[PDB]
Amino acid sequence: SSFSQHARTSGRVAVEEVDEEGKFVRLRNKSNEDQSMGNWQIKRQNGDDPLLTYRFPPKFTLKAGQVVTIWAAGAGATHSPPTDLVWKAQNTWGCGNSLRTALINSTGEEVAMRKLVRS
DNA sequence: GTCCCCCGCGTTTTAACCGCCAAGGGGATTACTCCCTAGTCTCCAGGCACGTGTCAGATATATACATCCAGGCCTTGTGTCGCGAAATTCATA
Repeated sequence: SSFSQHARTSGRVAVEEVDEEGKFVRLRNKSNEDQSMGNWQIKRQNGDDPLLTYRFPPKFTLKAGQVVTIWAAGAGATHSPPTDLVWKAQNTWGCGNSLRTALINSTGEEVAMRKLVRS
């Protein structure tokens, strides 16, 4: 796939899938309990590109075993909570050989991260 | 990676203990008595040895009841394409 994926998780939510073209960001709650992700921050790093910061609404909770996918403006997807959300303020999550998607909670702590590395 | 929670250290508490006091409870000892049972015999019947009958579970089968599985059925997201609504560009009165 030419993009190595590094998965690390210390909480309940893991970064399930990252789009190489930056169309969407997919996270998974692999525990057996619902995770409240109110005002959690998603920071996307594309190599040396400036950070794109996405902020969730003040009250948001992902049910256990459910999938929420954050789509970009250029993707053309339709938001449908609690499973589908679209970030119209950003045309695309970006591209590059070093794509890093870090999930930041409301306390500014990194609990999940997945990095796409291409030789 | 997360986090929290003993660890080490400094400050307050406070009783551990060595010492001194006394009582006395009873443990140990001794003299006294008393009686319980091993020992002896006598006698006898109760549990072992043996044998035998016969049914509880081994053996076997057939059956009603709990489980995996899917097909049918209803509600919902997809696709479509002719035409309204907007602009456009120019012929011409």
